[PDB]
Amino acid sequence: MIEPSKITVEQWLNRWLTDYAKPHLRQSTWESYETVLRLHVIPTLGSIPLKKLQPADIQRLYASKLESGLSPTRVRYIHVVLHEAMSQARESGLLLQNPTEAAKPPRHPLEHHHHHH
Repeated sequence: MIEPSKITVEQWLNRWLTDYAKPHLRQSTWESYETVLRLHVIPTLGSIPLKKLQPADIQRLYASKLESGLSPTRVRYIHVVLHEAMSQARESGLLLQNPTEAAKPPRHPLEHHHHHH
């Protein structure tokens, strides 16, 4: 038997966390960036491979969860944290392009990686 779906977003996420959640020295930031991310994107698009993840799905995530009663500003935050988190896979050479860049998301610049110890 071949185990279905071996490389997904959440597959990278849990592994990336296992490595990059180790103590580092730059800004004692909260776990908020992790919580909102995993809570929203994992049960939605996380079970999809990054090379198959469509920009439409990312757009749909923002829109459908807005319909779900999420505040525009907090969805706006989810937008950028998802962007720059996924960009780490881009710079990891496992992702050819950020699907976020081809999507139609709310306009907001990146506050950038506020990490954690």
